[PDB]
Amino acid sequence: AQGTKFRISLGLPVGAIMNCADNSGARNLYIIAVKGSGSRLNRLPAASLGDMVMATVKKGKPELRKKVMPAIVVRQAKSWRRRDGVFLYFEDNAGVIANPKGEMKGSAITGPVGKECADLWPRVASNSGVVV
Amino acid sequence: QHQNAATLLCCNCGTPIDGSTGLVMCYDCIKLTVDITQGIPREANISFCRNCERFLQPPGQWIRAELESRELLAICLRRLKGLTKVRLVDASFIWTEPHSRRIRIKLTVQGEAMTNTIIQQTFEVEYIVIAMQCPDCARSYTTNTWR
Amino acid sequence: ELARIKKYASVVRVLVHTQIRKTPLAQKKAHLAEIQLNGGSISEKVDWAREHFEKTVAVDSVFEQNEMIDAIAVTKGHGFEGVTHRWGTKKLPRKTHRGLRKVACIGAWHPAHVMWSVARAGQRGYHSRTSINHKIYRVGKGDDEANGATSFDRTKKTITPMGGFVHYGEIKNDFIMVKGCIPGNRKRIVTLRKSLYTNTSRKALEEVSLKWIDTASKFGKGRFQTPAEKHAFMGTLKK
Amino acid sequence: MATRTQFENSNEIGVFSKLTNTYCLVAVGGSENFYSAFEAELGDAIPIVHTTIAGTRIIGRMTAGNRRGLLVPTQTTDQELQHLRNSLPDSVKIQRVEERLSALGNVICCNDYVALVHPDIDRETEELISDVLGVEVFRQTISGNILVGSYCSLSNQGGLVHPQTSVQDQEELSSLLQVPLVAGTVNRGSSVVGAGMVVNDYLAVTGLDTTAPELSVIESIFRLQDESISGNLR
Amino acid sequence: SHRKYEAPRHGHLGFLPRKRAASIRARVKAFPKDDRSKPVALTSFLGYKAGMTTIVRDLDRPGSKFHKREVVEAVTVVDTPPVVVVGVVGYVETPR
Amino acid sequence: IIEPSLKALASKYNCDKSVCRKCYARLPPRATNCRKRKCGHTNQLRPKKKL
Amino acid sequence: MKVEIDSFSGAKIYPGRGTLFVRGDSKIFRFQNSKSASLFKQRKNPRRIAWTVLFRKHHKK
Amino acid sequence: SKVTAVRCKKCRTKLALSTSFIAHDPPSKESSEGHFIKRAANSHRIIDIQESQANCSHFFIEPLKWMQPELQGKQELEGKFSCPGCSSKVGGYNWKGSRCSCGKWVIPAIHLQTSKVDQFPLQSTALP
Repeated sequence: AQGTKFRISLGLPVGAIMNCADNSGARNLYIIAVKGSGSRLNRLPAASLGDMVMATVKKGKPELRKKVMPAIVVRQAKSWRRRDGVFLYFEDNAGVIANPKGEMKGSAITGPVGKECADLWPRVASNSGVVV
Repeated sequence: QHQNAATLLCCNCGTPIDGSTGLVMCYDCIKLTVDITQGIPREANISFCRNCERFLQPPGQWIRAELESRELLAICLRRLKGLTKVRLVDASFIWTEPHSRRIRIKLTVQGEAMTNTIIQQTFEVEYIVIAMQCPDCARSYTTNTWR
Repeated sequence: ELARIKKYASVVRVLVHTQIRKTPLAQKKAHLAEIQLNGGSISEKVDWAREHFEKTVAVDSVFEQNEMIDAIAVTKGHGFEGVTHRWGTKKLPRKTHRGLRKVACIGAWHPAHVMWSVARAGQRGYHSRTSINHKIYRVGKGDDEANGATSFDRTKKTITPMGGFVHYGEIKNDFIMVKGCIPGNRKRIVTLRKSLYTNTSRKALEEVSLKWIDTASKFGKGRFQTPAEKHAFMGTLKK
Repeated sequence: MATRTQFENSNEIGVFSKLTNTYCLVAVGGSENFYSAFEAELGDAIPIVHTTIAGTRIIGRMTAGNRRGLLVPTQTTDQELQHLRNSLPDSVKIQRVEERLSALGNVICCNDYVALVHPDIDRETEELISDVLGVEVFRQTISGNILVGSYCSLSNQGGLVHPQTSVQDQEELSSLLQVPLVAGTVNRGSSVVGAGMVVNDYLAVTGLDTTAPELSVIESIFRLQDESISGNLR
Repeated sequence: SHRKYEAPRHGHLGFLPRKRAASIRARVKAFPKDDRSKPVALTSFLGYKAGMTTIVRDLDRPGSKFHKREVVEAVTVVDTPPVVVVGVVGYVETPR
Repeated sequence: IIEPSLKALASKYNCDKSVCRKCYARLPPRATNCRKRKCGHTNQLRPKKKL
Repeated sequence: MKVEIDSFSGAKIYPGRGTLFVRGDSKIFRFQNSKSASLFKQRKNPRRIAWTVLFRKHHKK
Repeated sequence: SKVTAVRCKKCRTKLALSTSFIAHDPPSKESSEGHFIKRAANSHRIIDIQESQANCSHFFIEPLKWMQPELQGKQELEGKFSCPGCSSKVGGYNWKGSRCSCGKWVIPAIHLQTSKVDQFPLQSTALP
């Protein structure tokens, strides 16, 4: 379900509590796995900017909690290399929640969204106010 | 000031429905489309003994076989469905064959899909039944029977 | 003796050597090597080498731009290194008595010999490696002040950075500029070989034209490209 | 009139294209099946430009423009900027805009006459939009959303808006925009109605998964609909 | 007992032994295949590696996402003085 | 569209065969034993299933 | 090829050099090296650091 | 009612009007025609029983004016045709059968699948 993305550095292992970017009621998301990750003995699977992860709500509305639902990383604090040359990194991690088809439940996203996340997912680029 | 009875036509029905937060698409134009099962597997395994003829509950137990009203109870805990969205609706089994090692069960779920849509669907699961030993009743072949 | 080679002698190599005096190394000793010819009709190969005794061979005649070549040299050495950084094996936990940067089980009981396949500490580095498929970007001549220039840059500079390359010096000769790393460290004698097979796929046939060459100082955190424009930024100084 | 197509396998077209009355923009990474949908039905009346904005393929969300002008964000390189000066005619004017809210498609909802922008936009931009596009600029939000680009498709005839929208807010918008407004869905029930489709007077292209009653609502408010080749020869 | 968790091997077995090379000049094991219809030229060359520097070029690769885009990339500069020939040597073929 | 004179030309190579019960090979329809060695040249043949 | 200026002090940034920083209110900060990138995190004021171009523009050097 | 038109999706062409439509509306519901039967090779052996669908997913119309070159040029016993501007599999012609998805039978007829074509009213707009 995921299109082609150039490799960027892995900055969110399993267990990372990242912020929640949209206004769907949640406050933070707890990454438990990454769609399309690999397999190695004692290696933790990790997420990057633009990956689809499975994530649970630890704080927010009581309707959303205690169930697993997929989500999309939109910001990242670990620096990655763009092909034009500059190394960039945001201030904090963030994630919006979505269905497994990729459509977003949220209405609008606060703060900026990474550019390589906007090209990879169409519905994220609709809700995005600021793209980098 | 023009055409402002605007609508919410349901998808692929034509019927105008509530323009607020509600369901989506006619409640029957959604009833054929959504799949509330989506995670329940189509296959599981049951172990039993060929010398005891007694079914195994997965932790350690050995609840016996009546194939009615007590064997149906142990067989839905193994169903891997979760208590998430069924809570139950109705369950029955199919006759197919005595000596073929497959038991077919069919069940209805009565789950929830949207914010306010309760919906019931049904499907059938086929359990391959694997034969092994009762350690309590493989002990009798060792002459250390009494203890 | 050459008529002995014309009659017999299926293949013909040619003994060449580098010119070390045109190079900022402190070594005065030349390096000698064999190179096989791949012309035709080996009575003609030896007539080529007959005419080129004590004659120079340039670089641009052999290699051309946008060509896939190989790189053959001796790896950087590191001396006697341990089993973790030599093979990439796992470190033991913290609680281990007498060492944690090791390999725990050398092997089973049987066979009662240490197998040849297990990881063990020894020499790391200074090996011979052949790396393939490195693409030539630029074949620059020596007698030109525009080695660093580009059609999109249009500034007169050589590819020697401000203050020279670290540990090497001044490139005031012919050079080859090839993509990505080469096995072997700086100052090392490096052989460049043509590709053994004709490559096609998409990446060999691509032609490149540069935008810009980086000539800032490699000796650390350099921020100016040429010293002609360092003086225009900072202006008049005391000295 | 009411065509449907899709980019690579995505139904939504308004992310990937920008259609006005005088020009058209498309992303470069397309098949021949997507470009033939525009070129056959537009012909050579308006120029169709394969382009990218800020190194991306989301040019329907990064740009905003109409008959007279086109606005590009800050991260658009001057190679992509000098390219658009040549392919588009001399009547359009292109000007780069310094923003914090970079995505100009989600921010600006505009047509030939009346523009709606994001409510958090500054005074320096609003003086520039009325200069380049030549449009009076009104700061207004669809009932529950601050992004007016993805949730309101606008044209010279009418406009399709967000489906979960109260009636008295549509009536205040319709007095302001001076066009009749219908709430509805597109693409088998996607609430994003600005990015699901593109629209001008002669053409309105939507996704392939748009059902049959949804296509009737779109063509009716925009009034693009209006035959001797059919007949019986038995 | 078996291994209880499968995991791929550490290291590569076709690069043994890791011993020091015989000399700082590594030998060319195999030269490319001759084609006798073509004229006479050399097949390898000698040089001295100097350092690395950064480059920028316009990538031309259709069907990619960075098409006609500037990419920074790492290159090496090998100092390559002109090489002078001093002798020739001919090889006959044996069964050995 | 298939022109059933050409279908009877095609069914001789694909349909009109036989199948060994033990080794599942594809055998000619008038054959008596399997030509393979792994099944021991058995005589348990069946007609290949028609459509 | 564009040469961007340092956000902190004054320096020219050739392509493939230094880092970039997007603050949470969507403002882009460029840095030539880790010197001015680490002094930015200390909340130091570049109008009072002596080696910056922003200082020497102020006190008329 | 009013007159309607069946316009092609992605071709935007009126393929068929009203004054057409051999609609055949009721199925049979009995066990020989209302059900889909899959036989075997020998001795009328029935291996599968399928229930018919709800609504008839074809359109059974007259051979029309634009269908004339495809039906004269290389006339055959079975095949298909297209929109006149997109060359997609729109609907096939069959001189055999192909009942409806829902089932009756028809005639040698011109079936037109209700997927990738839709039905518009040729009269004025709905005006909700």
